[PDB]
Amino acid sequence: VKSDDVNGRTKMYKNIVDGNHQMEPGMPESFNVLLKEIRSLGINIELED
Amino acid sequence: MIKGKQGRFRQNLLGKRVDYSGRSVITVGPYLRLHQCGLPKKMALELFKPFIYGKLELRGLATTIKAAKKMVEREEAVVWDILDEVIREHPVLLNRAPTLHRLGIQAFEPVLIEGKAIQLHPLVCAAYNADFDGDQMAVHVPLTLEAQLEARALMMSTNNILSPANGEPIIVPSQDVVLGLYYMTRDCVNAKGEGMVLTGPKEAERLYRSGLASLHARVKVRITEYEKDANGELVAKTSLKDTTVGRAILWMIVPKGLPYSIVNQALGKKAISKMLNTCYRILGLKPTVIFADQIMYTGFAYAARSGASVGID
Amino acid sequence: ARVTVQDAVEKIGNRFDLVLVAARRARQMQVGGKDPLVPEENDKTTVIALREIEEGLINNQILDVRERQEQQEQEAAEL
Amino acid sequence: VTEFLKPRLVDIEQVSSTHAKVTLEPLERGFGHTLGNALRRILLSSMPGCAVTEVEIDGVLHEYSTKEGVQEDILEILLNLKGLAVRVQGKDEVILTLNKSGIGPVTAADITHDGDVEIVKPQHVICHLTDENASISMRIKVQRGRGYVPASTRRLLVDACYSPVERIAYNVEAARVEQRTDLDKLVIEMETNGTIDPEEAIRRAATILAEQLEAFVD
Amino acid sequence: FLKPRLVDIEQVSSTHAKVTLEPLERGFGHTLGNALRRILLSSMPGCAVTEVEIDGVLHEYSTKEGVQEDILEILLNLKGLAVRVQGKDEVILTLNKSGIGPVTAADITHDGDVEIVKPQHVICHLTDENASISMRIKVQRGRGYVPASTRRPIGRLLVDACYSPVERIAYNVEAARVEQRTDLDKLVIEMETNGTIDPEEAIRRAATILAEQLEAFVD
Amino acid sequence: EIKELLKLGDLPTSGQIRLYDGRTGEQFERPVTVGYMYMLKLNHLVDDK
Amino acid sequence: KPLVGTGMERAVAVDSGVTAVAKRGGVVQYVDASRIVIKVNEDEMYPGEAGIDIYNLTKYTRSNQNTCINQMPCVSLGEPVERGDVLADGPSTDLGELALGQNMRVAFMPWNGYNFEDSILVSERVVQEDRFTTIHIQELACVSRDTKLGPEEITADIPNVGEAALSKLDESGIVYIGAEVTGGDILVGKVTPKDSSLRVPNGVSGTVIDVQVFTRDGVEKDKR
RNA sequence: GCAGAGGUUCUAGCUACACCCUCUAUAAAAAACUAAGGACCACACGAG
Ligand SMILES: NCc1c[nH]c2nc(N)[nH]c(=O)c12
Ligand SMILES: [Mg+2]
Repeated sequence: VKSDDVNGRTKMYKNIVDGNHQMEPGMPESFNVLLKEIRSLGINIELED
Repeated sequence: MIKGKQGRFRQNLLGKRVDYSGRSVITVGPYLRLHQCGLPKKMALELFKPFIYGKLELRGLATTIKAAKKMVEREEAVVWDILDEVIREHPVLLNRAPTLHRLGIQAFEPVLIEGKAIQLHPLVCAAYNADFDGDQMAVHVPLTLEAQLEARALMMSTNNILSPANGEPIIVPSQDVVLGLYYMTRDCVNAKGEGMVLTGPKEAERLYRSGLASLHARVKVRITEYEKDANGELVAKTSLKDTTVGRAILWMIVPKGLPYSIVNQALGKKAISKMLNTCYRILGLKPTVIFADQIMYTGFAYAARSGASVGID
Repeated sequence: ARVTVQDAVEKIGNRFDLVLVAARRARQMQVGGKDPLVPEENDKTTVIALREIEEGLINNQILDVRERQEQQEQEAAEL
Repeated sequence: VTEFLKPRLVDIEQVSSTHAKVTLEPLERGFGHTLGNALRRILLSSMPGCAVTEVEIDGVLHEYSTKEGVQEDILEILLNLKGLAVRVQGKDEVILTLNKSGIGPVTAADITHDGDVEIVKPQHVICHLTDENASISMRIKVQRGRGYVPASTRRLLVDACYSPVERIAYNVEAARVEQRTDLDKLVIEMETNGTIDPEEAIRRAATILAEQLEAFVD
Repeated sequence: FLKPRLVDIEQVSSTHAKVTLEPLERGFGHTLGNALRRILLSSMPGCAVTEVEIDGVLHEYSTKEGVQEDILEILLNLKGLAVRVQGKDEVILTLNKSGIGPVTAADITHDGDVEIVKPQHVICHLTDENASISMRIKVQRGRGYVPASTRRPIGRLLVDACYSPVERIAYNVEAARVEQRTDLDKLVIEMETNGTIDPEEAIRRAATILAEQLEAFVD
Repeated sequence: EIKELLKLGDLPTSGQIRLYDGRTGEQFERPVTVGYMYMLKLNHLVDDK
Repeated sequence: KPLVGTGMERAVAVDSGVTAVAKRGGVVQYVDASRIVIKVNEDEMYPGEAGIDIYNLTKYTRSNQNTCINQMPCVSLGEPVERGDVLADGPSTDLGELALGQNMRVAFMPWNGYNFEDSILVSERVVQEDRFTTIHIQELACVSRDTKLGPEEITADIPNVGEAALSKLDESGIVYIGAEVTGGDILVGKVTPKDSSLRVPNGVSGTVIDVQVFTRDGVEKDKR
């Protein structure tokens, strides 16, 4: 939430001023950068479900 | 751009830089208890900005976020009163730069002060390995409710007394308090007030403050030595023990459970650490935090009266 | 205000369970409209939970029973 | 330019009838020490009190000696007497005689009245008696002095503790008044033998000081 | 008991004097001797310059032709000026000098009330034969040290004010020579003033402050 | 030579004098060292931190 | 000056460039806070075109570390001056003798823990005497680029601002030389072609000492 | 923006996660709602 989560920062900046101190993790943009920097290397790395 | 100390795996994924941070130089901060640390106002105002906005909205002072921002930048009288609310029970993490081991990053309860330096309880200036020759600590803030509760139930400076490497305590009195206690617990073979009989420590402190008796003097006093020999019960025994005025004054600071065979010797440094360890072992944690906080006050106060200076002779 | 939490962790032995069982109580005091059973005095909503746990008024079972009762009460209104 | 911040005390945390904690929030900057230390030095060693000064055991003349039937030596007996808190009236000197025989502690209640002498701690033990045939008897001398006159600077000689105060400790911490910067927040913890309450002790110790400065009050 | 009285005031020079308080009972002489010093060093009514406006210079860091001193040096010299005012809490002092030669505090035009106690205090030196300087000095009362920062036109300079007539207070306790008593101590206080406040009235004010403060915790 | 210079004025030869506490007003036992030391101010000021 | 110095203080100030050593011997004809005029002797001067020598002192100028570089006169009218002699004390230099700090009365003792392990307690007398208040000259620069859609303006007509901020601004859009600006104040007015005016960084509270304007050939110089 | 349109203000302000209001052809009566573009390399410095 603090460092890099585009849907986490803009959510908790509204949650705090609202009155409730909640959290939503999202997933860091740096990981979405590492995924691209490995996918563009000819190596297919994905996530299961 | 993947491997090495510059790659993602060690620069942008593990060590993400964080918001709600800060930095400043260190100061002695002696008065604050070991569960609280100083904080400049001009820093705590910027750290807790969203909380201030929310509290202003609750008060109705600001209709929108824009007005709240304007009044925060005004730094008027109302904003400080609001800041003294969101700071009440909100721990912050005082993090040293090269945190080698677990005790490097601890929690503290803020106490707003003027100036521009972060204060620090002296007894925790050993676990940090933090000097005062211009060192720089970084202040972080926990935001979520779980984080606030965690920085209270695990990270408060009163929660990690014993280091994880070994059972020995990590808040051992370090430089001035130990010298003051050592100068307190001694004996000169001839000082004014030698061989007298004293009613108790309540009277010894008065007989020393008046100047009628020197700090070191072999005398005879009576002491209520409390014993925990009965399981869960405190047995009170009182015997006319022979000791110095300085040692007798030191008796009132120690809790009741501990015996009298600890504050009677010369009281170097290892003796003080062992005294703290025994207090923790046989009295718990709550009556050891108070004892370790009171011992620093006594040590400083009686190392200031000593005038322990170094001269060529 | 509480500085030493050793009294609380005797009620909840893990002291990792203590934080998780106090966060729910603090949430039920911040978002939820419920009132603290301990007499509140100037304290924030995050140490009131620890104060309640110290008194033995709250543990991992009591709050679950209370939320089950809330569920039953909601079922009553469903008719 | 002569406007001075006069304090307004917030609470008086009275623990018991002999312990208290007086405090003053704004006070004045650098005035906390100037008031607390002055009060400590005036009341710790100068007060119109009264206590014992000298005892004479009818059987023992030499200080390093012991009697029979008592588990407390006269080294310990004389130590139990200087703590005995007694208040008298305008009379500046009176002799107290203690006469009791029987197994059991000789509490302060067994002291002969001898007139208008008042004792604040009847349960104050003096010397526990272990022999039924043993009989203890002595004479207690009291005076209306000041301070604490040790016997080393002066027939048994026992240190006289006239001043009713037993312990004094002041502190000073920052107490900002709202926007105004923090100054001094005096806090005083008094402990008294029991003749007079701590509040009366302070309100009599301040009278002496404020009455000393009577020729320099503009 | 006994009562201390202001028995003797003697001045060794124009700056500092030695007051005396003859009868005091043992221990007091060391209590008053510290109370009357801590009070004296921290709160006394003194007058010091606060705002200096020179005719031609805009800001502090600007040299002025014909003056040996930098304007900052002139301000720092003026901060140490020792003057006393009688009736009005605020006053404006006008300095007008011309020609080669040092300027001194005595060159300031004197009103009915404001009088300078050290007319040898040099402010600035005039070097050129056709140089001139005219400054307005604002002098006011005060208590303690008030920095300029914590307190409109560009041509008005600000100087920190230090209202403290007393510099160095020392005391000692000597045994009195009463013909029939003992343990009686007389007290002597030395007060290195700047020359504005009188000793006896200084002691009286520093004791009235105590008399007001003590009335808090007493009936 | 330092000792001779000290004796040239009045100050005690050993170089330590009896200070007095400011708050209490009492005396300091074990007289302490006093003198004049050259002290620079390093430019690592706190206003830039 | 250092109350106790090695003896190499009269050789670091002179040999460096901070001071202004006189290259000719004579007498001082006219001193001032910004210039010193020395009338040379007869022997030390050339037979023709000798005249007299003038030194110009550098007043407050920003250094590479944002500290003040100032020269103060060290002589007076009529005082003879010999060859190779200092007569202009530089920054951190007294009487042609290196002087970096200020000697202070120091006592070695623990004082209630306020000097715990390396801390240094400092009396109010230090601040009152202003023995350590240093100057810090700092430089700011506003640039008017030539972007697309039109160049930016330097004018003082700032939209969506109050009348308070423009009080410290002249007609041409430049702050008055001598104003006392603080954090967040507006220094020079630059409006981007649709509010980009330079502002003092937060915390800085100083006085403008001088403003120098550079103009490119071809564009018109404004009034200021 | 009920859908379309316009909007007080407190940069800009139907999306950035957005949000609300009044109105019926086009702007004008009103309060409550948010936080922006900054890479690499050399030199010097401080602390552990
Ligand atoms: N900007 C015009 C306007 C005024 N009020 C508004 N409120 C909302 N939610 N959005 C807007 O765009 C506006
Ligand atoms: Mg260090």
